[PDB]
Amino acid sequence: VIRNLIRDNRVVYGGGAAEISCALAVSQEADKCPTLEQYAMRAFADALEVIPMALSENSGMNPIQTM
Amino acid sequence: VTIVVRGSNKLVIEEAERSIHDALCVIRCLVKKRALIAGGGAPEIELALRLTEYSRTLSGMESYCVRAFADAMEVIP
Repeated sequence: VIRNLIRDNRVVYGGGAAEISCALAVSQEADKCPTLEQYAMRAFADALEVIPMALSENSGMNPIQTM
Repeated sequence: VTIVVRGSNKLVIEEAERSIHDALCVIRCLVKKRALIAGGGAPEIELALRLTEYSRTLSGMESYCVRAFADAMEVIP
């Protein structure tokens, strides 16, 4: 942690905030992919949400409603 | 009103009345809803495309339930 903090001061907010923000960008940019990879780009967004969806499940909360 | 029809064979007159029904049916659709739309499954794609954008604004379980409604329309085209 401290090694990466010193090597790069830039950091992002954990708790699944980054995975949810990345999923929204990938979902919007997937529309700009005129080829069969469009279905794969959408799948990358839903797959990114499993990390935050897993933290909600392990905490004893509804994963999808919290997602 | 009433329509008189003539034709050589039974099939020649049969398809004439079958076609008049579809003509009357499609015309009936325009009377109730004076509008037209494209075919080829294009309504299902615009429906599936904008519903996915509509689900992003929704909250709760309706997001995945509406996204699944959008993906289901893609079976037609």
